[PDB]
Amino acid sequence: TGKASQFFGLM
Repeated sequence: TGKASQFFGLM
């Protein structure tokens, strides 16, 4: 789930 790290920055 490393690729889903940038998603956290969107929030």
